[PDB]
Amino acid sequence: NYLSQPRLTYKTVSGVNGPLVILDHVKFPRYAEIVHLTLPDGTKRSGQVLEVSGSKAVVQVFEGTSGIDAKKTSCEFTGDILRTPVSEDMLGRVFNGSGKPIDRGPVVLAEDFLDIMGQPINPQCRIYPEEMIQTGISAIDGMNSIARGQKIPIFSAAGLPHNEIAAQICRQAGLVNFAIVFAAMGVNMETARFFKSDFEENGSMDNVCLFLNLANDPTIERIITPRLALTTAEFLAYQCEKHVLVILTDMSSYAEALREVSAAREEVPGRRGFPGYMYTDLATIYERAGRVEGRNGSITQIPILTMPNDDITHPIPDLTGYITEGQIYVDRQLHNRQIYPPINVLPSLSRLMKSAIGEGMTRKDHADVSNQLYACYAIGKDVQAMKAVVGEEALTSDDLLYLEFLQKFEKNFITQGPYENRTVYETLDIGWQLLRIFPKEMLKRIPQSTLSEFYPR
Amino acid sequence: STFGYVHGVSGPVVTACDMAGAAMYELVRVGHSELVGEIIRLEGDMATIQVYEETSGVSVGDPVLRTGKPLSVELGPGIMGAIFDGIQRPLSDISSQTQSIYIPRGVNVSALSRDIKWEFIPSKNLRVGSHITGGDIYGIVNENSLIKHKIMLPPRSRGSVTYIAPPGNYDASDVVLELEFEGVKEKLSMVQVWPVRQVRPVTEKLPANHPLLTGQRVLDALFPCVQGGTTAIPGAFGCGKTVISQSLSKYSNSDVIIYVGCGERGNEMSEVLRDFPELTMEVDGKVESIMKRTALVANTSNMPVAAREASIYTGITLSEYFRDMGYHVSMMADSTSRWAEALREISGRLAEMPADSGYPAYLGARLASFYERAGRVKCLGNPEREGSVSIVGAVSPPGGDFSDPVTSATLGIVQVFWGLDKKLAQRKHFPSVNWLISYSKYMRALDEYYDKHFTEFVPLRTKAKEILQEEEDLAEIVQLVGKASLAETDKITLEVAKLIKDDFLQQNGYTPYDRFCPFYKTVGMLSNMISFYDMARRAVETTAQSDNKITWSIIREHMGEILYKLSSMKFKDPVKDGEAKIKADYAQLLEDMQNAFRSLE
Repeated sequence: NYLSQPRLTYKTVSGVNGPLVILDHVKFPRYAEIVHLTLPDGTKRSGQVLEVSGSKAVVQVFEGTSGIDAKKTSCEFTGDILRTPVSEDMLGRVFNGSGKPIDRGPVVLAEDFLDIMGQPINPQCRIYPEEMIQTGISAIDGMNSIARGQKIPIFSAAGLPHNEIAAQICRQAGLVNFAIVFAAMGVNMETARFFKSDFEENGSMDNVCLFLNLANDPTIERIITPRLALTTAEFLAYQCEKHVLVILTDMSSYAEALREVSAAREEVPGRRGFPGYMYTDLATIYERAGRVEGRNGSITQIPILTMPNDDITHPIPDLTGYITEGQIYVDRQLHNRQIYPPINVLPSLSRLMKSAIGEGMTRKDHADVSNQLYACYAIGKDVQAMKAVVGEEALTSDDLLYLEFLQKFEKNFITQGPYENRTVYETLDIGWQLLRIFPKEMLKRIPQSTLSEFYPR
Repeated sequence: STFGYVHGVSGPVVTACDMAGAAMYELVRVGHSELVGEIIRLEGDMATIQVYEETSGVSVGDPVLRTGKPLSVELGPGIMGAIFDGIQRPLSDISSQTQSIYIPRGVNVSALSRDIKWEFIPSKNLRVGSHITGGDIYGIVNENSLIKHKIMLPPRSRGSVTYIAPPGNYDASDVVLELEFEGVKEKLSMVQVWPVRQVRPVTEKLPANHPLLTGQRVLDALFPCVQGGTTAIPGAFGCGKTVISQSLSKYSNSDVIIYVGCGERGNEMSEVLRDFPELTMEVDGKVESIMKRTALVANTSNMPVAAREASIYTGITLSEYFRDMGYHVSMMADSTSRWAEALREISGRLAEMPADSGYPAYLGARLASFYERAGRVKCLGNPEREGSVSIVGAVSPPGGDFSDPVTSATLGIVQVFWGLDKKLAQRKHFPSVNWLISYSKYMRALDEYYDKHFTEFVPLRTKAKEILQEEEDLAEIVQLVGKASLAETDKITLEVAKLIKDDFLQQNGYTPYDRFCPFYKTVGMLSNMISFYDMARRAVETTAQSDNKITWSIIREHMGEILYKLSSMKFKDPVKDGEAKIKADYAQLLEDMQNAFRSLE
C-alpha cells in the first residue's frame, strides 16, 4: 500500500561533525531511512540514517556537510529506505552517480521502485553457469574461459590499458546480444569520454546504460553508484529476461570512498586502514551476478581494479580475489614491452572454466592444451630466471626449448591487437602449434589418447 | 547577531558560544586582535573553531565574529603583479602599510586595494532592460599594457540590467552594475568573491588539442604538453627546476602565469621572489616585465598550516578566474609534497585515523579533485570564447622512492613526466631531462595538430626515439665487442645518437641564439639529422652484401664537412635570421648531403 500519511520536517539539528549530521526530537526513527536537507541558501542535499537511539537520528550526507548550520537547515524524512525507479527505458540513457539524468532527457517513469540494496538469492535457486562466452581474446578464451553469469574482475594498475581491454570485451563478447550496464566511480573526463565514444562509435549506445561519478563529483555517491547499476541489471535480467553484462569501473575508487566514510565513524580497521567489514561489503556487490531457476536472463560482472603500487596482496585486490570467480591480470612488464593485451596468464584465474569447456562444450583437447600451456610457460619463466644468473652457455638444449616456447607464446598466443576476434578453435590450434615445438614425451600434462589424436597434424 | 563569545581555549582549538546559526567551515575572527579560524564542529549553540594563528593570550568571554563565507578569494582588478600567501593576504601591502619585517597576528588588509581607481569601459551595446547571465562580460578595466581585465557577472547571478555605469575611473568599492530578478535587486562592483574549494563552472569542458610551447627542443619535440594539460616534474636540489619555470614564464604561449609556493624553506622562497620581478619578455617589439601577466602565492614553512594546505586551492581558483575571461593560464606548484605534509599535519591535529604512511584516507581524492580542474573549456556567459588552465606540479619522493603515496598518486594521475635529473646536470647537460624515464601521453591528441601544421614531424619524432633507444641497447654490447668489431649500421646509430644527444637535446638558454628555439627550427634540425641517418644507412645497406662496402669511417672521411654543418645547425638565430632564411639554410644542407652521398653511391 502507498505511504498516504504526510512527511514530517525538522529544524532540530543538534550537531554536525565530519560527514555526519545529528537530529534530535525525531518521531520514531527508522534505520537506513532517507532524509532530504534544505540548506540556508536553498541548496538541496540528501542523506541516509546511519544510526538511531531514542529521539536521535545520525545522518550521513552524500554531498558533504559544508555550509550546513544548526538553526536554518531543515530536514524532511521520507518514511522509507533508499529505492530507485526502474524501467526498460533506462537502456540508451546517461545518469550521474545518484541516478539523476545527465543526457538532457526526462526523469524515469518507473515500471517499479526497487530497494537499492537488492536481496540475497537463495542458493537452492542458483543455476551453475556453464555456457562459455567467446571474448575472442586468446589469453582469456584459451586459458581463463568466461562462463555466462560469472564474476571475473580485471586486476590492473595506473597507466595500463584496462579501459581498452574492457571495451574490447564489450565489443566482442558472444556465445561459442548483451545489454550493458556501466558504472564509473572517480573517473577523469578522458576516461568518461573514451567509453561513451566507443559505445557510440560501435553504434551500440541504444543498448547501453551509463552511471557516471567523475573525479570531481561527491565521494559518498560512489558507495551507492554500483548498487544503482546492479539494481538496474537485476530488473533487466530477472524480470525482463535479458542477458546483462555489468562493468564497474575502478572498484579501488569505491573501496577508497568506503575507507573515507568508515574512518569518520571510527569503526574497527582491517589491514592498511580499510573497514573491518570490507569483505562483506564488496561481497554484497559481487554476489549480485549469475543465472537463476526458471528465468532466461543472467548477470555477468566484470569489475575493473587498480592495484596500489602493483601489489596483489593489498586489501582491495586481495579481498576481491577471495570473492570473485577468478581474475584477469594486466602486467606492467608486458605493457612496457609494447605487447597488447598485456595479460600475464600466471597470476590470472577462471574458476567456472573447468565445466564450461571440453567435449560438446568447445573441443575435447581444450582442458589438456590449456594446462600444458600453463606448465611450459611457468617452466619457461624459471629458465629465463636461471639464465640471468648463469648465462646462456650453462643452458642445456632442453632449457633452450622452453626459452624458445616462451618467445613464440608471447608473440603468437598473447599478442593480438585491438580489433582481432579469434575463435576458440583458432586459439586452440595456435595452442597446439607452440606445444608442437617440444618432443611429445615432454608433454606430461597430456594423456596418450589426446597426444596421438592432435599432435601429428 | 554576528557575535558569539569564547567559552574555552586549548592549543589552536577555540570553543565559542552564542554561535547559533553559524555554518560548517565558515571563517571567524576570534579575540580583540581578530585572529582567523574556521568552524570544524557544531553542537547546540556552540561551535569549535580551528584557529590558524597563535592563540596565546586569548581570553574567556572574548568576542568571536562570524564571517558569512567559507574560505574564499577576492577576484577582480589588481591581481596582476600581486604577492599573496595561501589565504590571499597581500604580503607586499602588509610590508608597505605596517613598515615592519614581520606579519602581525590578526592583520586585516583586504586582498585587493579599495584605494586605487580603475579605468572602466562598459560593453557599449548593453542598455537598461538587457537580459544578462553568469559569466557575461559587462566591461573591461585597462589594468596594464598586456592584460585587459574583463569584468564579468558572477556565476549564480542573472537578471535584467536596471543600471550600468558610464565610462570613467572607479574604486573597487563603487557599484558599476545593478540588475533585478523576480523584483529582487543585486548591486555589483568590479570585485567578486568565490570559495576556494568549489570548481568554477563552464558551459562545456573540452578535449585538449594545441601544444603548450616551452621553446625547449626536448620537451616541445619528444615529450609535448597540451594547453589544458597536466604535468609532473621531480622537485629535488641538483636537477635544475628553474628552466621549466623560466621557459613557461618568459616564452610559453600562455596568456597568464600563476605560481604557488606550498611550504618552501625561507631562503628558497626568497630566491623566487627576488628573481621573478627581474624577468622580462619582448612583446610588440618592446621589453615588458613578466609581472604584468603573473601573480605569486608564497608560503614559507612557518606560515599558518591552513595557508600551506589552502595554497593550491587559492592558486587554481585564481587560475580559473582568468580562464573564464577566455585566456590560457599556466599554473606551477613549487612542491605538492609540501602541500601533502600540511594535509597530514591538519588531519593529525584533528586526530583522524592514519591510513597509509600517516596521510589521511582522502589524500588521493584531494589530488584527483585538484588535477581534474585542468583543461580547455567553453566559458560561461554570452561572448562566445574558450580558455584553459594547464597544471605543472612538482613532487619530491624521499630518496627517489616513487612508491611514496603522494608521488604514486601524482604519477597515477598526470599525463606527462619531465624527468629532470641530477646525474645529467653534473655533466653540464642542459636542460637536465632524462629522455629514457621522461614521457608524454598526449601524442594521440596532438596528432591532427602536427598532421595539419608540420606534417613530417611525427615520423621524425618516432625515428629519433628509436635511435635514442638503440644507443641504450648497444651500451653494454660496446664494452664486450670493443667498438671496432661492431656493424657499420650500428656505428652509424651510435654516432648519430651522439649527434642528437649533443646538438639537438642540449640547449644552452644563456646563449642569444638558443634562449627560445621555435618549432619550425626544432623540426628543421631533426629533419636533417634523420635524413642523414637514412642516407648513411642506405649507403651501407646498398654495398655491404659484397662490394668494397661503405663504412662509417668512409662516411666521416667523405662527409666530415656535412657532419660539421649538421653540428652548426643549432647556431641559427630567429632574432637575426628570418624563418625563410633558416628554412633555406636547412634545405641547402639537405641538397649538400644528397650531392655528397650521390658522390659515394
